[PDB]
Amino acid sequence: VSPKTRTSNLKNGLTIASESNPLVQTATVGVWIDAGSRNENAYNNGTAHFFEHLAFKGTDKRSQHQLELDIENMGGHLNAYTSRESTVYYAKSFKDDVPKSVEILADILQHSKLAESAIDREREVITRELEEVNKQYEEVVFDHLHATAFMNQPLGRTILGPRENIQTITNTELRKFITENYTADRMVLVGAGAVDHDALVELAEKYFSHLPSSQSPVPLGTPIPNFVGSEVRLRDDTMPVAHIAIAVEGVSWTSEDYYTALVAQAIIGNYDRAVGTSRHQGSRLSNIVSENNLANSFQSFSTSYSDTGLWGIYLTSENTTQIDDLVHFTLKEWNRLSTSVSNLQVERAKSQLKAGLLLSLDGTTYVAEDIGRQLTTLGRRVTPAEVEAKLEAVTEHDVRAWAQKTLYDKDIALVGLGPIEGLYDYNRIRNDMSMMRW
Amino acid sequence: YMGWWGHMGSPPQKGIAGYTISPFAARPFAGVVHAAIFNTFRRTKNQALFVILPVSFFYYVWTQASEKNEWLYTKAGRHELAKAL
Repeated sequence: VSPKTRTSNLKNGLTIASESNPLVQTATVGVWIDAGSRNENAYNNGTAHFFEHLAFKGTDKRSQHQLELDIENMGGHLNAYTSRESTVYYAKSFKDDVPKSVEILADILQHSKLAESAIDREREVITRELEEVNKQYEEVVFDHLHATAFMNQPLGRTILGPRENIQTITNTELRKFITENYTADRMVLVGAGAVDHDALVELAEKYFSHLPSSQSPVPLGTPIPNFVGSEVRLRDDTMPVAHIAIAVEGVSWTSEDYYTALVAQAIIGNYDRAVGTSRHQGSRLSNIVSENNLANSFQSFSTSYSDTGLWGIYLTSENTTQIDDLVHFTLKEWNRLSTSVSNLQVERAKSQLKAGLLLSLDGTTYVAEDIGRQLTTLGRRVTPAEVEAKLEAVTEHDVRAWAQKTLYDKDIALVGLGPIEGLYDYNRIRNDMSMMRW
Repeated sequence: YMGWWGHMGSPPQKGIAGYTISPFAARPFAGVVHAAIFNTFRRTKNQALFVILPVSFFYYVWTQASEKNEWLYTKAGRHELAKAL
């Protein structure tokens, strides 16, 4: 039984949330923000990611060099990432270096210079990032997947933004973005590891008290996406491995079917030929794929956003003449979530998930990430007892009913990259979303 | 000269991104009225000579031949028929 997550607020509406672990000597403090690329329009798309670069380029007090030195002297590191719906800035340090790290984070968020000289310098760095993501195939596949599934909608945009915007982002629009979005009612100060809650609340009162509040404070994790069944093919015969993602519209964080979608995802599960145990996994798709050498790997996913999600699978394969079999067998396993699953698969997946949801949190950064994610998506940290009860509530009838309305005979978004000549056209893929025998 | 899926015999393809949408997401008859009128007119206009010239020529040849044949087997065509045989 893990220690209780303590939660306090300031007057501006900044949440402070902490989970102490007296067995570790490091601490992760940081700021989770309920804001990301999805808050940009088409003209300033790329701003949030641009800011993340400039946040480390110097503040009104410390210059770029002083900032570098200050963190080096702390002993730990700082890290940041911007996603579609969430931005994070955190600092891992020693137990007693926590007040320094809170002070540095408060500085780079509130008091960053955003000097025209630095904007102009990063404008080239970010331009080079556009031509080097090209190598991270999983990311290429998932960014095309969002672009097509949410065609011409904010969730469909990339985080980097178009080349055109990178050349035209000004310090004005950067400042406007962080003034509109980085407000106290959208922010959570999180501490995990060797942190005292009462100490962290004091540090928040010292550094984050002059944060603007938004005019209309909605609750944390408050959002209309119209999924497009569609396909992107990026054939490249010179690549040896095909990367394929298939997804349907999934569930939001606060859906009533959130746990049902996780259980369904665990029934298919993951596979990787490089792991020794993977040939012995219980999943039917795992057995088909391993016995027939259809794939190097597959990874089921159920990605959630505030108002939508994507549920699907990501496959990698060198077997270029049997891509058709791989896709066929995968979608016939999805069909069985509608037609065939019983208490056998459901109770096995529940067993595996009851542990999996706890196992994931195995270090201070994972704990901080869990507190921050849950506070910015649900407005509260959900206790493991509540999670165990929501999983236990999932029956085989729930899984069948969910799959029948979410998967069965539904449109998919499909992305293929690499030697995908053997991937059939959209209709033949989408025809495997149902079974004529049922 | 033809392989099969996965090794069809194409030269290596690279650099083309292809996009499409589901049959359920699309209007199958989008732009049908424009197509039926303007597209068919364009396609027909561009091929009309290749049909009209041979058809009109061979119809004229037939018409002349059939009218002469008919005339030769009337009373008026007696003499010309006698010579023709």
